[PDB]
Amino acid sequence: SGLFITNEGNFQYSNATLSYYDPATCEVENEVFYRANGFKLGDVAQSMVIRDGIGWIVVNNSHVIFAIDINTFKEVGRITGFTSPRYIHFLSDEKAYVTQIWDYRIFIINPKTYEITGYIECPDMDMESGSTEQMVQYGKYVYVNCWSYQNRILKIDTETDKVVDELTIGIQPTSLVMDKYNKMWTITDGGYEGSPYGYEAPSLYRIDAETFTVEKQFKFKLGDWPSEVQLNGTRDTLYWINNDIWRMPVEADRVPVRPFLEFRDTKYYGLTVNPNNGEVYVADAIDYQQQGIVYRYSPQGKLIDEFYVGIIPGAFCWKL
Ligand code: NA
Ligand code: NA
Ligand code: NA
Ligand code: NA
Ligand code: NA
Ligand code: NA
Ligand code: NA
Ligand code: NA
Ligand code: NA
Repeated sequence: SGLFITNEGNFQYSNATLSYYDPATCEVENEVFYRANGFKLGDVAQSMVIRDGIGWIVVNNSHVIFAIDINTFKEVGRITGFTSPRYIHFLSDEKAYVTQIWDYRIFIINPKTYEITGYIECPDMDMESGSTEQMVQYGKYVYVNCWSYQNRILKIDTETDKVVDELTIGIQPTSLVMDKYNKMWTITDGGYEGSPYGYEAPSLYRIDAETFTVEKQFKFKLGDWPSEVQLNGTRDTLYWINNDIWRMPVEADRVPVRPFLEFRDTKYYGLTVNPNNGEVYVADAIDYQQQGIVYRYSPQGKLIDEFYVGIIPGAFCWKL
């Protein structure tokens, strides 16, 4: 088994990289895409998904998704022409969605043929400030958060590839997961000081998937800049970043008083939970300039291992 770490590098400097970690040996290999291919990913490696032996790496500011063999790391294909891609969600072997920033459309692709095959137009959205981000599936529907300069979750009918509903919440929901009770969780970042769109106290929401209604809202503090909801494998413990790493049972009616991992005046930036053994990996960007570090914790918050990765490690992908 193994773990991929994407490193965004510094936006507009083309220093994104890919790392691979073997939890059995506690060994990391850095710059593995370069090592295998003899050229680099580009600018802002954002996310990665594995399906059927192929890893799909989204390079947000290089207009491309690379497909690699998960064992040799060699490029086996790519899809180009994306405005500014974010996340990939597969509906079948021949259809996936690829969300975008700076676009009002979600690209449809055929992963088998490496082609763009359609577009989904989002309502009340333009290229100048458009954003679609993470996706969860609920039956024939996909829910998607709209992050940058947006304040919505959209609901897409995957039969017709159409947006069929929307829910307005606090500004800039960052991320989206679905728990075992078919409740979605999203956490907003609250914008930023001087934003043209807004700056506010951010919130964590629990949203019923069936009825698309907010059930819980936990509001934090003005100045907080949270992100990155994540679930354990059984989808009953939620983790997120808000300075510290926090977690709580998805049945909770109150937020925790003690964090999983205390803030240490660095930059916790990426987060995953091993879906089989519950170990928690925290990617620390440190100061957004130096080489980042990943910290690996037991389910009880004891440090098992830590290892240097690339610059601004932001996402993980499990190879199971
Ligand atoms: Na980069
Ligand atoms: Na979009
Ligand atoms: Na935007
Ligand atoms: Na986006
Ligand atoms: Na907000
Ligand atoms: Na904020
Ligand atoms: Na800025
Ligand atoms: Na997530
Ligand atoms: Na990320």
